[PDB]
Amino acid sequence: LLNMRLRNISLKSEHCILSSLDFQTSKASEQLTKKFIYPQEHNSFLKLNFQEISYKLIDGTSQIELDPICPLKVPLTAFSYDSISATFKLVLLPKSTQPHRVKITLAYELELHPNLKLPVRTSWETSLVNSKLSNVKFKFINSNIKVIKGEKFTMRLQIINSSSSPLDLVVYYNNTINPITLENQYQLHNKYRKIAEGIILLSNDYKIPYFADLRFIGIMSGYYGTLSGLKVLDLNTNELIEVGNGASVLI
Amino acid sequence: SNPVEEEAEKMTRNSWMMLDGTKTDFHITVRNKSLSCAINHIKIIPMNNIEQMLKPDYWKKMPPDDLYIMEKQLDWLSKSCVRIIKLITFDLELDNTAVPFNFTGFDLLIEYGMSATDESCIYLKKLSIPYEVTLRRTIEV
Repeated sequence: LLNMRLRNISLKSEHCILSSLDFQTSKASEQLTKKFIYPQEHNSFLKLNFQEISYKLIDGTSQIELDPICPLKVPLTAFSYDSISATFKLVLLPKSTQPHRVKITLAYELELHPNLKLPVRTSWETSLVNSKLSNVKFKFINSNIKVIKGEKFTMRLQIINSSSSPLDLVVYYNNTINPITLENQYQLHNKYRKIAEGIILLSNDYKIPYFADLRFIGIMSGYYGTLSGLKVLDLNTNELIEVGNGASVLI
Repeated sequence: SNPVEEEAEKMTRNSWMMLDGTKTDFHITVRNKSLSCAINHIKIIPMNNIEQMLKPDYWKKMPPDDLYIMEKQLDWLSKSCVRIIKLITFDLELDNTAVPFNFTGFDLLIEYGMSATDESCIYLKKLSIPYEVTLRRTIEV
């Protein structure tokens, strides 16, 4: 009851799990000792944090937070350090320790020493594109990695089949503006114009019969997230499924 | 009864060329609950088992039917190279899967690493790592 602490954990699925604890000043405790401090002629507190440490709770383990920290002391404030976890596959809720050491202060003496440790479980918990018919999974072998400079480049759509008639389908890009609150008309028009006119796909109806190369050229700039347009089409009626994947800044 | 104390102890497709791999995995709770590494292993190239299998099987050229290689090579239809580390995740573990000298009907390298920093304990909890690869052949004569 001097410094309220909370830990927030965010699940970055393309990397490690990120969890950050957060100290604060706990105002409902500050006016308490503010009353006696301004009784003794002091305006704000002088609590000194001298040893702050998060340890990985286990039989025994410890971690290290993902940037640098000094030995600090603040009056009415909040601080928050971040430490990276390891992104679990399924069903193992890890736990942490989070010890701390607040050192209070008085007139060059009477440093009433305090310490605190709140151990709890660090599990807040709130690119394969499947075919959705017969598990013909597609993945780009270098997705989201392309700094092109309006030059040619090549990608790799590694199709993974049932190995049962593995020669079936054809890619294409569809350079055509799709035909679609008036600025909601205009934002959709600018999105559909920059999609259907910015890159070209130099191997158009490539008719793949399990890698591909798919050379593009890319004649306008801007971050093309999710790279729409690049559809495939298969032996059945309409397997017009997307890739929905891969991105390229072009500057 | 007599006990004693409980001790405190991706399917790539490389096409007949060079390649690489990278392994940094946190299945390393074998000494003090995954603290750090004992010592490093900087990119150990695995192609020596299938080199010293694919050379002398076709350098047999003695009578090939009496089988002086008498044990079955069903476990040599993979590679299974090893890296038994000395006394968090995997610190350095890379392997250059060079298919440039390789057979045409193999699948994987079930690569088993003895994870322990356990000094002559005869205890080392070896966890195995597979590849389940495929080879797309580029050229024949």
